[PDB]
Amino acid sequence: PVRRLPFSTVSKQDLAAFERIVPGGVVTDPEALQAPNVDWLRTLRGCSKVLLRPRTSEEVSHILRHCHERNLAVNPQGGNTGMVGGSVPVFDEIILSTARMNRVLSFHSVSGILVCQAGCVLEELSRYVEERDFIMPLDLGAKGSCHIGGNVATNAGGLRFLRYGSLHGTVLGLEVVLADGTVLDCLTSLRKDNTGYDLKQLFIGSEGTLGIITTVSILCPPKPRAVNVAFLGCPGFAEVLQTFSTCKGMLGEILSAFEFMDAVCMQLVGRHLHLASPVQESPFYVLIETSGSNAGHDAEKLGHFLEHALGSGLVTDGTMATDQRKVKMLWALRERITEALSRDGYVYKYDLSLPVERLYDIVTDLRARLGPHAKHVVGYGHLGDGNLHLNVTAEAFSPSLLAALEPHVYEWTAGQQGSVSAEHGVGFRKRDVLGYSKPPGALQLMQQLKALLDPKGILNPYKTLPS
Amino acid sequence: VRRLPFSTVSKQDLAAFERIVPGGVVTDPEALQAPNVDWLRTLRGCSKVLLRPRTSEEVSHILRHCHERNLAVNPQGGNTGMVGGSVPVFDEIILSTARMNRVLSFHSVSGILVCQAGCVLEELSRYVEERDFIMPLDLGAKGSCHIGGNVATNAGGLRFLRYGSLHGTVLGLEVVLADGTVLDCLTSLRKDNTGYDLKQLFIGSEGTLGIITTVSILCPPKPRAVNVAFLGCPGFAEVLQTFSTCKGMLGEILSAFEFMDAVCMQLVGRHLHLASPVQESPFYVLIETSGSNAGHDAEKLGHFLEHALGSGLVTDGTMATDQRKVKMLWALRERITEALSRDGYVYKYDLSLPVERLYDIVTDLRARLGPHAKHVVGYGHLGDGNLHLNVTAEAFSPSLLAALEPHVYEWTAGQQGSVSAEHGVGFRKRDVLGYSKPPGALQLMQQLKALLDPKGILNPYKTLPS
Ligand SMILES: Cc1cc2nc3c(=O)[nH]c(=O)nc-3n(C[C@H](O)[C@H](O)[C@H](O)COP(=O)(O)OP(=O)(O)OC[C@H]3O[C@@H](n4cnc5c(N)ncnc54)[C@H](O)[C@@H]3O)c2cc1C
Ligand SMILES: Cc1cc2nc3c(=O)[nH]c(=O)nc-3n(C[C@H](O)[C@H](O)[C@H](O)COP(=O)(O)OP(=O)(O)OC[C@H]3O[C@@H](n4cnc5c(N)ncnc54)[C@H](O)[C@@H]3O)c2cc1C
Ligand SMILES: O=C(O)CCC(=O)C(=O)O
Ligand SMILES: O=C(O)CCC(=O)C(=O)O
Ligand SMILES: [Zn+2]
Ligand SMILES: [Zn+2]
Repeated sequence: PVRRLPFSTVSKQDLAAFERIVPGGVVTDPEALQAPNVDWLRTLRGCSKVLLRPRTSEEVSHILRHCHERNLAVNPQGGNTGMVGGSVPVFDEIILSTARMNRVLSFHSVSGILVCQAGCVLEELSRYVEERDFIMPLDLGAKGSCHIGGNVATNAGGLRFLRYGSLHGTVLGLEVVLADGTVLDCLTSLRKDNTGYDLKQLFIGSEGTLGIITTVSILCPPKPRAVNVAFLGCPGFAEVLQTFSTCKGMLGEILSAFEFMDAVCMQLVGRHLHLASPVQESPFYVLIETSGSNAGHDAEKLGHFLEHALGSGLVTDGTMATDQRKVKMLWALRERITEALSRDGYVYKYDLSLPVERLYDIVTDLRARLGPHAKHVVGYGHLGDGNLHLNVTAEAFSPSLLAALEPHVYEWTAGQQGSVSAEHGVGFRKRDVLGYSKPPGALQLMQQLKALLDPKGILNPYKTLPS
Repeated sequence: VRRLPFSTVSKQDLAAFERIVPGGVVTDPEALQAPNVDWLRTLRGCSKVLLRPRTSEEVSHILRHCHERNLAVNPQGGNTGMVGGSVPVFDEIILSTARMNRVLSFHSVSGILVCQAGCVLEELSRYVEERDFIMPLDLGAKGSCHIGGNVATNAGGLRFLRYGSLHGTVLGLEVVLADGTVLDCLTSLRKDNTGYDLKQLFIGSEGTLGIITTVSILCPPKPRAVNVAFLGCPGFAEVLQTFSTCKGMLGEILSAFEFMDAVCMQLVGRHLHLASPVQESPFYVLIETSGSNAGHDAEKLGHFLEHALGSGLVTDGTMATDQRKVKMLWALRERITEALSRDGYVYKYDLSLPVERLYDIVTDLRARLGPHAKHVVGYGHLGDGNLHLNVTAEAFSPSLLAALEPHVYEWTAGQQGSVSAEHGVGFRKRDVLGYSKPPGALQLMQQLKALLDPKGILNPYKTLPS
């Protein structure tokens, strides 16, 4: 296994220092530390003995200043919805939670620029801006728990990426506390600014190994006047791909989401969350969302799209909704697959970028390679972006299944020149599989960046660079 | 201001470069004149060596030699940069991407383009448009600028409102570092969270951290319908309401919103002989839309125009969908920078400001500088909060400089604005970044420069403070 690096340990004097620095924000009770020590999948557990909950950036600066002088390792944590073990300690790293850094600083109702603390919950930010007729540029099934700071640190993708793009584009600025407690102010709430190096980009997707994000400035799209959702059954993956092509050709700029899921996903969502399918049983399903300025025009585009899709046999059955309640009901069938999977058993999880034409091949392969040893194998996700969520469920973890899955899935993916972690990131789980997607010189430059910014390595050790 | 202690090019260095890039060592003094002068013709280097590599390996071997020999290197693209970043100050070797102009691949379904850094933007637009795709950026310099230069400066431009930043649209980069090390970040995937997004360091790094040799970029689909409305507005308040209504009524099809003042129109007419298509107005707005259903777009433009004329926001307007008339209208905006440089000496500021007060500095400068300036103009990417502010005089005046600076930079800082929205920093603005960046940021920038290029051979005297 992995060996604990020679960091110091938390003393009573350290506890008293933290009580001085964040009054009422020091949690030491072992039973209270249980939950923050366990990851979302419940397959990794740390042994942290202290949780710190600052309210302000200055408090984070002072905490890290102390940890730097004392050589104490720190595990930043947001919503703890991460999928790659990055969010919980390996040994006894201090858990630094942003839960109480949850204030909105400002919102400009013309530019649509939001500035808020890192621990603001995504769904809550959505409620805040939507009250003002804007939306967040990203959305994901974790919205109820994930923090904007976590989203920036992981460079989260999600359900509207196809329309609004990367956080590398929509984040306008960051305030970041470095490992020695230096406050880096890159919080330029401006749409455009070419005044030197774009330092904030370094912290988007860096997963807390280069600094702790404390404040975010983000560009919020305007709220669409008209939202439509279509939910369609396709008789094969080829028809899914042609449905995508036709969808881009006929809906065009109003397209805001394209998601697929297979028959097994639908069966599991029905079985564990009791959500009935609104279309005839099909081997594949597709959820399409549109967002636009003119209801009538979007309706015409969608109507012609559906007529043509059903006409050429790409879709066997379909349903449409504009009512907010029904739209949300349709979205639940896609959003809650991940929950249903973790209720089905032990989950082997893979998050892959592949050539869209070959996105589902691995699922067929694994269904054949694995026998009755897999309880289920599923594929679903952000097909428009080339992103497959591959999952295998079983009654319990097994070394034999792991040996069948790995390195086979990663070698297949490298064979397709794909990404072994499209959006979820690296963290603890994937730190040793980056060679399938990144050349050695890049990994070395990443290590040099880490050495520059955190020479003591107190921020999220054992992640998210190779050993 | 003062030359750093770099080596000098010897005869043996020339023979080495001839070995590395045979045919690509230009030493003719008359041939070196043009690459030593920046686009504005206000900076002039004294470089005696231009190298024109063809491949990434040639670049790698050149920089390896320059690192061992401590020779300064000035990367150069199309030489359309505006901040003196693209030409030597003293005797840096000019490394041109002019011959690195091949397309390597283009996926006709995903729209992913892989090309060498020296491909000219216009030529790439032609290439991908023949295949029903477009570049995610466009600028008035399209005819000369290289994709490598666009990435190195993080160019914004005329369709930024729709497709956004190169920070979002660039998918991969091959970069050659100061010691010759080839950094491969040339992925062609839309989504890849396998470590740090290293390529981001080089977008906007202006050749001080590495030389971009290959670009992978996501091309948007080519629109079925492009419309342009060129409108005359009777004041800036009405410009702002035209913008607000435009967003409410056009929405997702909007691909451009540019503005210009009256003096700009007069200067393009006077110096470029381009006639106005609408009545004389104090302000002009160019709106472009791009969509997949030409009839829906046309209906949206109709309702928008009818309401804008009806509510008095616009006085006179012309619309165009024919490609020729679209290009005619676009020329009135695209060529303002050229018309300005033909009016005399140009004091050029490129600011990000709150949109609601984007033009206030123009009126302030017109009152502050009475008859001592020839013209003060404001135009540019209003949708993105970016004002191009220019003052022309028949000749440069130290008086007029003292009136403009630091005043303009102080006003911008008072608005928490950017003193270089688009064009970057280069040589001209290296010592005015404090108006937009705090000292800790600039310090970290210097630490990254020191990590990636400890000898400082890549683009000295730029683009960090002295
Ligand atoms: C049901 C479900 C659906 C999901 N859907 C998606 C999806 O569509 N797309 C997608 O990309 N991901 C998705 N995810 C995973 C995604 O990574 C998380 O939902 C989210 O991005 C992490 O936010 P968090 O606040 O929970 O971060 P955490 O799990 O708390 O932490 C994530 C990582 O960032 C670090 N970190 C946390 N806060 C900070 C900070 N302030 N500064 C610096 N580093 C910090 C942590 O150390 C850790 O390494 C999903 C997860 C679930 C459970
Ligand atoms: C008429 C006109 C209109 C313009 N409009 C706009 C506009 O709308 N928006 C906008 O943002 N800019 C605009 N610009 C300026 C813009 O910054 C440049 O035109 C553009 O970025 C391309 O630069 P280039 O190819 O000429 O590079 P160069 O000028 O040759 O170089 C620019 C800088 O980048 C460096 N560099 C160049 N190539 C490389 C490389 N391969 N690797 C590393 N470093 C490199 C150089 O050292 C220098 O510092 C305009 C310019 C003109 C003349
Ligand atoms: O279930 C998974 O593999 C991850 C969840 C996710 O990213 C999604 O639901 O889109
Ligand atoms: O004229 C200027 O200030 C620069 C050119 C430019 O970026 C523009 O024409 O949009
Ligand atoms: Zn996902
Ligand atoms: Zn411009």
